[PDB]
This record gives sequence, structure tokens and C-alpha cells, in this order.
Amino acid sequence: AVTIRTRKVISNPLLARKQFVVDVLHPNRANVSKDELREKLAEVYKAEKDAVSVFGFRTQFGGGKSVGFGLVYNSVAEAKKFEPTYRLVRYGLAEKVEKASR
Amino acid sequence: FEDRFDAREHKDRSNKSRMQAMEEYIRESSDQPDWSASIGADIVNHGRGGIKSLRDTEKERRVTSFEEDNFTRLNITNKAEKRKQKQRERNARMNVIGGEDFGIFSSKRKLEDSTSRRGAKKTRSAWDRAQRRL
Amino acid sequence: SQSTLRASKKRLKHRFWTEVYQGAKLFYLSGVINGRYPDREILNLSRFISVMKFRPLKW
Amino acid sequence: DEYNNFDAGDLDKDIIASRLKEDVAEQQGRVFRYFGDKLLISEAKQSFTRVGENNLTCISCFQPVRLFAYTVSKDLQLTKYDITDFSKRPKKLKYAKGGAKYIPTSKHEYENTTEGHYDEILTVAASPDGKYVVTGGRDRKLIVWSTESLSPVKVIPTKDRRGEVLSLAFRKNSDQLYASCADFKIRTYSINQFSQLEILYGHHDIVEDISALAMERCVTVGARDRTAMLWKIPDETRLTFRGGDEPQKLLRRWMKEPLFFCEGSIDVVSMVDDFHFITGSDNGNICLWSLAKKKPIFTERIAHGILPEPSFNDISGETDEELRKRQLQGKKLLQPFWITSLYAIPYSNVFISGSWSGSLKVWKISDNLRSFELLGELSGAKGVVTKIQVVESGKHGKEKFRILASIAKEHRLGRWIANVSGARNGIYSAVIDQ
Amino acid sequence: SHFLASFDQWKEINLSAKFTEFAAEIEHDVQTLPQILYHDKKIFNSLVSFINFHDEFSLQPLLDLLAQFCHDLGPDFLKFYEEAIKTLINLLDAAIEFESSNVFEWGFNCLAYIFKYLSKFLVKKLVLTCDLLIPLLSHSKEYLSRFSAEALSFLVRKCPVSNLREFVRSVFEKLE
Amino acid sequence: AAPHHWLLDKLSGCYAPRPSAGPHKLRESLPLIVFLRNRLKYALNGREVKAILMQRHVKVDGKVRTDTTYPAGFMDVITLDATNENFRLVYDVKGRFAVHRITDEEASYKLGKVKKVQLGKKGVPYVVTHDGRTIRYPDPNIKVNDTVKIDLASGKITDFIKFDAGKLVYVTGGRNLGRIGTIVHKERHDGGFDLVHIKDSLDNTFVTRLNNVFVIGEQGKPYISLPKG
RNA sequence: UUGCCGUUGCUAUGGC
RNA sequence: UACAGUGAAACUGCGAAGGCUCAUUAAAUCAGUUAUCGUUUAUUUGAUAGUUCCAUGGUAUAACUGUGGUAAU
RNA sequence: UUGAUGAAAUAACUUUUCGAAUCGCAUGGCCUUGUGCUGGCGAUGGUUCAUUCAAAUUUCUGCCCUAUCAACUUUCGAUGGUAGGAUAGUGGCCUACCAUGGUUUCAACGGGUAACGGGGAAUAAGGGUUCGAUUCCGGAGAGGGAGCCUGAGAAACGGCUACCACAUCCAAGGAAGGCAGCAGGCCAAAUUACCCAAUCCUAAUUCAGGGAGGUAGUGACAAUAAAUAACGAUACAG
Repeated sequence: AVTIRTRKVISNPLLARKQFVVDVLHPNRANVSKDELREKLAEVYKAEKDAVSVFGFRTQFGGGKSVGFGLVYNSVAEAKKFEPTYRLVRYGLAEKVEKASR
Repeated sequence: FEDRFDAREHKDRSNKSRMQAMEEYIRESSDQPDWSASIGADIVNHGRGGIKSLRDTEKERRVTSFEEDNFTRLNITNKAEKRKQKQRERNARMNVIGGEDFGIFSSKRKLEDSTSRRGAKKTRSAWDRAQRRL
Repeated sequence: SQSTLRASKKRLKHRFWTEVYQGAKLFYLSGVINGRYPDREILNLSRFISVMKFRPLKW
Repeated sequence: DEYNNFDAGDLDKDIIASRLKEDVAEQQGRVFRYFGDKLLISEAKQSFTRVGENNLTCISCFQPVRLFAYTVSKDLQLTKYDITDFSKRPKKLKYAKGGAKYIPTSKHEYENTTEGHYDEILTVAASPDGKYVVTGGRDRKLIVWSTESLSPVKVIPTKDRRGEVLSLAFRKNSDQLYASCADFKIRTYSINQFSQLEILYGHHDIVEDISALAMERCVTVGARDRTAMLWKIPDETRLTFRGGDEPQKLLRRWMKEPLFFCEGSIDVVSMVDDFHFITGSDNGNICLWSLAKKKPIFTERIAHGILPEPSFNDISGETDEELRKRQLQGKKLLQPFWITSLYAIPYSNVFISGSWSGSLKVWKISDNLRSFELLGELSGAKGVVTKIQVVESGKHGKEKFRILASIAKEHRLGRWIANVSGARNGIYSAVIDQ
Repeated sequence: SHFLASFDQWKEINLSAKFTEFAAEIEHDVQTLPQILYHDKKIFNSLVSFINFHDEFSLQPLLDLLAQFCHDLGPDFLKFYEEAIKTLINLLDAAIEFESSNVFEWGFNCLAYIFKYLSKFLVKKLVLTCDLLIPLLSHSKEYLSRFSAEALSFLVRKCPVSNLREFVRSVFEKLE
Repeated sequence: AAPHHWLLDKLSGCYAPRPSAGPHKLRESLPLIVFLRNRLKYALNGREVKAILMQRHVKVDGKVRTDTTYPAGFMDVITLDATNENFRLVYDVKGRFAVHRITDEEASYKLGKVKKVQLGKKGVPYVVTHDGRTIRYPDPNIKVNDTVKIDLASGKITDFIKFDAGKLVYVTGGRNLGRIGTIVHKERHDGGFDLVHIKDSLDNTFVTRLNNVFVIGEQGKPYISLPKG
């Protein structure tokens, strides 16, 4: 099954955050399944599921592992305040559309 | 005359005298082990590459450690990659057989005239050579 | 699949060049937007028509 | 060194290295329990409980931060023991026998999810939280049993035709198991999650022995490649430590003015801290190895002595004693008791070595970590020692240990072992003190 | 339990001078909920001292820890519920003079947390809370009367019609 | 294009930030974007470094001063509130920008090399430093290249460390950006190759320029701390 | 103290 | 029932703040560097304003309306 | 024998600037019997000085051959003083008068290419030993010279006045921008679509932007590693 491993956990309280690198080990699976992985990270730490994000997923040749960048928050308010809009329209709840002209 | 700041006068160049022959001898006679990988994970495009060179795996270690040290994926900057990546894979597939490069034996670069035969401590007096021997 | 679009592009272009003189212009017009073809595509298609150097035949 | 000796980059990296977390599992702590000469030797309570199983194979033990051990036999039987009574024999809690009932009905590789063994359970490992034990052998399976029921709660195959597991090690204080499969493979499993993390390749003969400690590193050794590797499992890299004792040059070292010879096979490991380990070899060598040297720091040439010479009544079948004594060629065919079970108390000054020499040998490494010395001998275990480990009790200044070791009459992998000089099959328990 | 785990995760997340002060004073009062609930009065005196400090960078952790102490006791803050009201109003008015969105967020959050942990077991709530909210009732404020009235709504809808009737009869004589 | 002092690795991007107007120079300053972003890494990029500068955690020179290209140069006492990150920044031995951690005691002060003492208007004594600390009414013996001590709560010169014989020196200039030890010689010329020369572990002797130099303290007692290794 | 068989302890050993 | 939300046209604040072709300049181009008490300097940053005899100051003009000219801005 | 203040106050010009008509947090104090006195606090104001950045002048330092280039410089003053002008100011930078200066064989002045190449201008790339990364070729111009204006910065890429031509409208009276411009080609004439996410710049900004930057699509020069099958059985024939 899908197993997770955090490494190099640092605390950035200036952005009120804790950021780390994620080894995602999936044997005979398709790939990471980012949402289910975020639920697993929400479970392995304190919950904050709409405050946790992972973005830097790179699989390796032949499968097996993937390396990404995880960053858990406290306080979904500052998750909205600091996590940028493109990641928020990917995962969270902000959405911005533009008047495309010219 | 007068003093001018110069990063090229106290900069770590350190590549004008690194030769793979000398480093290969130092690695042979070091008596400290050398952190080889698991034996499958080093070949690249299911074999369509090489295995990969030693310069390649140290550069790759630097890229992934810089990656895990300041959180940034690189790019497809086209002028840079259209020179260096295609030239890198072309010299790799011409010279690197079995993961070991052999271009160092088919390229003119004088080993003694940059790597051995020290220059500052050249011992240009017989008193100096006797003292430095003893 | 823009891959299979490029593949059919190359196949139809070479097979067209075999039947006409080699160097014959194949002009790809995509799907229709609003009843007719895209105006940039029609612009440079008409630009190709705007110079063709018609040579006199016999009959 | 001057008055100004700072580097901006290095003080930056120490700023980040202060800022990070996990000063928890990465303890590169050397030997700190320097108790090699402090404890006694010649008054250990040597209780050998002979148990009714042909050819026991391995022992897993347990301490928390009640106490149970486990045994596993060539008669397909695990048996759990209570060892929490520190001055008597262990007691039987549950037997568990596999056999012909668990041969799969398919003869195909992925559906080897039968709930028992059928051939030669080879090693066993009890969890650091004690919830589970895991055991495996030549049925290319790892079976995880519960503690309180001894049910197989999961069966994970190694999934190839030569997937014999030969040694197991949980890393300390974690739920991650490293099993050294005979496919020149190391498989890693997460036992509370029941998953496989990493497979990792790289040995040259069958990976006969494994050992782990508090960090994610591991040390493995293969049989006849005569190299010992250690693995960074996050980085998936390894250091290779070859042997390298030449009998001709050791003869020259004695010939400066002597039956010591070459090396067949490295057998056993035990990692003593996160900067050294010790390997037991086929010519009775015990070698102590750093993390910064290929060749070993210290070699003890013969550790358990030399096998007895073959008898003149059983060498040829000629009539006269002169020719039957001629057919021994002198000292040319004397071979040593190969060290076949080695154990280190973690971060300690002592370690234990055992074979069919009849006496276990306790040794202590020197304080400078460049040599080691025989402390004493333990003459209460007649037979091959298939596993050694130690159980502790008591606080830092005063502590009492019981060496739990398993004794059989045949080696744990192939038989090969004749001249059973009155050996018995059971658990040797030596309580040493202070 | 989980009080020491939440406190240590908050300590591993955010830390400042007042967090250093609280951790140095009570490094042995994080786990063992029986012992911390025994010596909670010294924790309440240190909480009043850190509220007098009124630190901007170590506020949310200590305020949520005091709310977790009031929740983990749930009956034992009866004596220093008065000092809880006085210190929380003093720090909230200090942050009101500070005028920040995180300041108002933490103030309203701890008000709602103390109301959620204190609105269950109280049926003599209206007179006992109006005894300290008589100063909080009328202070020429656009927002503080709304904050008092919402908490009085939570204290009125969470008791009986006989209880709210006794409350209206008792607070009918302090009315006109 | 990017300067050597900031330890900008070549793996940065394309464009390097030109630091704006402020107290310090162009060549003798690293802005707060390259400070927080890729030197000690409290922010990852421009978006969140502007987010933390709009969250306003920083107290460089005891004030907030919210801008990315604010040229916080030599020994501007950086102070960040969340877990009391107190940093006085110096040069290392190769010209870069070291950041020595201090505490609140050392963060309650800093120094400044004087650059001129003039009699401008209304007879008021006058002293300006590298960070423009126009501070009022010293002793009249504020000499050339002397050093004043800044209170960092007020501006007042609380202590006065003289440029003269037998004081621990600093050098910002020459081929020698940032060495310490100052005792082989005082060779004072009248405008060129004029300096107090500096030692080494083998006590060598070096040549620098006069306004490219100031005094940090005394040989054997600087109270302005220096890192080690 | 077990697959048995024996010396047994009123607990140790030795033969498969 | 003196202003109240969308709101077609104007001013304002700001924006475009840096790119083609042709003849061939030898420390005069360019770089490093000293100085500018010989000097211009918006912006950033630090300081820095004491002369009153016998309840708050006038129209000119946009937008807005209205009449018109011109093929026409 | 050492130690110290220490070798802008006055008499006037001038079409002379201002001593708050900015906003916020705070009911708060004292009985002058009512906004009677309000009064604690912060940013922007605002003169001058300094600082940053930038601009222009200034001494010095930096690979061609150079004498069939040996004399140069007073033939846009040549070299210097004194004074005026104007400059941001010093300044023969222009003007009067005065001196006959000033350089060079220790190489003045004067003549080149591989000055599409060079000057460390600079990234270096762990073997390519001058190929190999980047700043600028020189200075202009917005049809051509001429004259004005704007602005912290301009002799404005995008402002005005007259002349000289190339040009479009046209009701033949009468208004302009400029496109005499640039991208293409002499059997590949389609790049000209998507974002400010990373970098950097401005910003009134817990917003907006930026064809600077970044991303995609065609445009073959047969330059590079695979496949188009592998493993059996049986029968028949010589």
C-alpha cells in the first residue's frame, strides 16, 4: 500500500508553517494520488487537512518512489493568506479568472 | 601600485588541476569507502542512456540536494539546454562505455604540467630542497 | 492526440507531394469557429494565393 | 588558526541545522555504555533448558522502554517464551507448527498467501513495540504473527523463486523491518502499515546476515563475496568493506623471525554503534570495522579454535598406523570452528561470539575503538550456536543481563555439520551481573 | 490526554520570549494532567503574569493552552474564572488598542472558547456573568456591546425558561 | 552580474535585484529579499518574502522598514520577533556577508564609523556614520575615522571608540574585505597606501586603504562578538 | 525443563 | 424630498521606463581608481521652524443645458 | 612634568516663503456652569543640512606594428596670466589685452587587418587545452538639415516653428502624419497563440500591471536507440 516518509522537517513560524520533503513509496500502484496523500499527511500529523499542501511531485524511472515538497500549516486562515492562488485553485478554495482580451 | 578587490584572486576555481586519473588513483589508495549506489538505480533511460558517469552522478546529487535544500524545480531554458544537454548526452554516448568514461585517455591535456610539479614551493634553492626534505 | 495529428499531417503531406510536384503547399485549416475558418489562417492562405506565378500551358 | 575563522556559508548551515527538527532517530552516538571490565565473568548463572525440538534456528527477544522471547525451529515450529522471570528457565506460552497443511495449491508466485510455513523457517524478529513478531524462511514468505494470539495477521511473499529470507532486523524503536533475501536483495517493510517500502540490491553472493540500529542505516553481509556493505536507505547508497587478509604476507609477518590462513566466507554481523560494526568470518576471524576505512580496523585471526584432526582409524583403511598417520599430511587439513553467531549489545563495550566450539566467548572492545580482547568463556552450550542475543534489566549503575542463545546440532541453513559431540537442542541462558 | 502533545506541537511550531518564559517556568507541567490540574493555580498566576506581559508573538499558543486547561478541568476554574474574565478582558482591550486583525481574531476566539467550555455546566450563569459584564455592558463602544450581547445570548439560550425567568426577575431590579 | 558579497549561487534565476536607495551603498549591502529568501531561508520566493515583509516581522535598525530592496548593509542589527532571531551581519574572510547571531543584549547596540565632523549651521557639533546617524552633541574629539556607539532605541552616542594606535580594526576594502588582528605596524602615508597593518596566525602584514577601514574595538576585548570555527 | 526413550531430582544430565 | 448600489464620455494618480539600419572610433572607446570644501541630485534614510496701534476671504469656468456653422478630425 | 576655548555676530537689497484648512487611535481629564478649557498618542506635512542613488567634469593605471610617419603644435586659441560672460559649477568653454609658449627619439603627431573582430567585458563548463558563456563594434536617425520648449534626469524613439521634397482625404474652398518604415522572397513567403507561476521593475497596493521575462505549436537536411518475431512438436522425402 501507499506509504509516506517525511524528511528534513523545518519550522518556518515567520510564515506560520512547517515544511519538509516527502518520500512517497507506492509498490505496484499507479502514482501518488495527491488528494489521498494529503489525507494521509493530515492523519500522520495534526489534522489541518485544508491547511496542508504538497506540490513538488517527481516520480522516478520505473516507479516505486516519488519525491515531493510537503508543507503543513496551522490555521487555515493563514493557509489562505500565504498559500498562493494557483495552488489554491488546484487544491483549496480560492479561484480567480481573468478577462482575456487583446 | 594600489589595492583592487578580486574574487578571481581569492575564488575557488579548483578545476584547473582536477584530473580523473589522479582522482582515480586517490580513490583507489584512499582507504575510505566511496558511497556507491544500489546497482540498478544508476542506469537511466531503461538503458537507452549509459549507466551514468561519475561526473553525472555527482552533478545529479548536487541538483537534487539543492532541490531539497531550497524547494525549486528547474526549467527548460532552451538556449542553455540546446547547447549543454544535447552536447552532454552526445559526449556521454561517444566516450562513456559501461558507465566509465574513456575520453580522458584520448584528449590532450598535460598531467604533469598542471597537476603535479608544484609551482610556489618549487624549491629553487639547494638549501630549500634540503630543508624541505628534512 | 496532437501526436497523431502531427503523424497524419506528415503522412498526408508526403503523399500529396508524391502526386503533385515536390514542394507543393499543403495548408492545414483546423476546425470551424462560427460558420467559417479562422481569419489568420484565411489571411495567410490568401497570401499564398496572392503570389503563385502561373505559367502558360499548351492547349 | 587565526582570530577570525568564520565562514558565512558554514554559519548559515549551522543556523539551518539549529532551525530543523528530528534530533531523535539520527543519533550518531558512539559507545557510551563503557562497561566492558566492570561486569564480572566467571559467575554467570548458566541455565541450559533443553527443549524438544530438532534444530532450533534463531531467537528474537524483547524489552520495552512482561518480557518475551521467541524461538523458531527446522521442525517448522515457532514457540513463544516468557523470560520475565530473570533467574529461572523461560516458559512455553504458545507453540505454533506449520507443515504440509500450508503448501499452496497453485505452484505460482503471487498467490503464496498461505497462513503458515512448510519449509525451514529461518529468522524471526520481535517488534520494538512488541505487538507483532515476524518470521520467515525458505518458503519465500514473511509471516507476521500477533503477540497476544499468535495468529498470522498478514502474509507477505518475497515473490521470486529464490526468495529465501535469511536474516531479519527491525530497526530500533521503529516499525520498519529489513529482511535480507538470498536474491542478493534487501527488502524493507512497514509492519504497522503492512507495506513494502524499498527493495535494494547489490550483494554478490547470498545476503546471509543483516543488522540495524537507531538510524535508517543498515549493515548486511553476503556469503562468499567476502564484502560487508552498509546501506543508507533514504539515499539508497552503500559502502563496501572488503576483507583482505593475505595468508602469505601474514606468514611473512611471522617470518620476520603459525596456522593462520585465507578467508572463505563472511558469516555474521552485528552493528555496535553508528560508526562501527563487527563481522564474523569463515576462518574464525572476527573483524572490527569503522565507517571511514575499507579494510577492517582489527582482526582476531582464530576466535573459536581449530576443528579436531580426523582419526587415523577413520582416515584411510590401510593396516598400519604409520601410513594412516602419513595420510593426514601434517597440519595441512586442520580447519577452524567458523564463528557462526555474533551479537553486540547496542552502544556497548562487549559482544558475544558463538559456534560449535562448545564455549561462547565474551569479548570487550578497547576504549579507543581500535582493538578487542577476550573477557571470558561460557562452557555451558554444547553445539552450534544459531543465534545470540542479550536481555537487560536494572538501571545505569547496576545492571543484570541474561544471554539468550540458541543451540542446535546442525547449522541453520544447510546441515554440513557432523561430529555432534553430545550436543543438545535448546536455549542457553547465562545471567551475568553488575 | 493529548495536552502535552498539543502543547509540544505548538512549542515546535511557534515560540517567542513569552513562550520561552512559560516553558522555562513549567517544563515539568505539560504532561500528567492530574499534576497540572493540581498545580493549575500557579499556572493561572503565571498566565496572569504573561497576560500582563501581553506578548504579540507568543499569544495564540498560550491563550489556546489556557483554553485547553479550562476545558481539561471543566469544573475546577471556579475560583479564577473571575481572574480569567479580568485578565482576558484586559489583554483583549490591550489588543484593541493595538488594533490588528489577528488581535481581534484571537480575542473573539478565546471569548468563544471560554464560552464553549463554560456554557455547559452553568445554570446560575446570567447573574454571575453580569456581575463582571456590568463593566462590559456600556463603554461607548460599537463592538464591545455586541460582544457582550452575543455571549449573553449564548448564556440565555443554554439555560431553562425558569432559569432565564429567574435571571430576568433578578436583573429587572438593576434595570431602571 | 550578481555580486560576490551576497553569496548568490549561480542557481538563482536570471535577474539579480538591484538594491534601492537607503542608508548603505550599492556594493556594501544585501537587501532583505536576498537576506531572508536565499541566505538563511525564511521565505522561499518573492511572493512570500513580500508576504512576510507585509506581515512585518522584521526590526532591522530597530524599525520595520517594509521593502524587499531595502539596503540593510554592514552591521545593521537585524531583529526578528518569532523566536528572537537577532543577527548582526559582518564580512567573512573572502568578502561575503557573514551573519553572526547575537542576543538582545548585543542587539541593544551597534557602532558606526564617522565620516566627517563639520560646523554647518548654528554652531552645532556634527557626526555622520555609514548609516547616516546624524547624532547630536558629542565630545569635540570625534576624530577622522573614529567610531561611535549607537543606542538603537534613541540615537545618542553612548560610547566612543577611537581610531588611533592600539585598537582592534576592521577593513572594508582593498584586496582584503574583512580581516582582523591589526598589529604589525602603523604605516601612515598622506593619502595612499596609508593604513594600520594587520597580522595573521603566522602574523603576516597587509596593505589597505584608510577610509576602507574602521575600528571595532580593542585587541583582546571587543564587546561586539565574533563567530568561530 | 520435550518428540521420545534412560539416568531420574522427591533437580541436573545422555543417547537417538 | 441637500449625498446614497450598477453606472456608456472627460480630467486626475500611473502606465508604454528602453528597440532598426548605415559609414568603420586604436587606452580619446571602454574598464578599474582618486576627488568634487569644483559640483546638479526627485526618491530612500537620519536630524532639524518664535518680529500683530483705530467664529473663516472675491469672481472665472469646466462638466451640464441650448442655438448653430463644416464634405470633415 | 603634563593638560585645555583656542594661532556666524553685526549694516542693507529682494514684486521674499512659511509658523498646518491631511487622516487615524482614543470620552479621557479639569467645573471657567457649556463643545467653558478640550487634551494623551501616531503617520503625512514643511525650511535647511547630511545620506543613498544617479549625472557631469578630474589625477593615475590597461598586449598591434610603428621613423619610407622625426619633428609636431599657434591655418574652431596654439600654451599661460588677469578679468567678463555663461555653465550644475572649476575650467581659454567663448571675448579684450599681454607673454612665445607646450610635447617628442625616455618614441610626439601621424598610417591596419584576421577594430563581423578586439579590448579580462565575463559564465566557466572535473580533459573541448586559443571552438566553447556574456557588456559594447564607433556615433547617430525617427523623410532631411535648421530653431524652440518640456522634465530629479531629454538637446525626447512617443512635443512645437519655418524651408525643402515623398505622400492620403477631397464637394478643388480647404485638414495630416510620415508606412521614401519594418517583417518576407529571388519549387519550405503559415512565426505574431497562453501567463505575469518562478526572476526582476513600478505601484495609491493584504488588488493592479510589465511583448522585460516565462510556456506551448509548425517549420525534415537519414544525426540517435528498438521492432518487423521467439520456442517447440509431428509428418514426409533422400
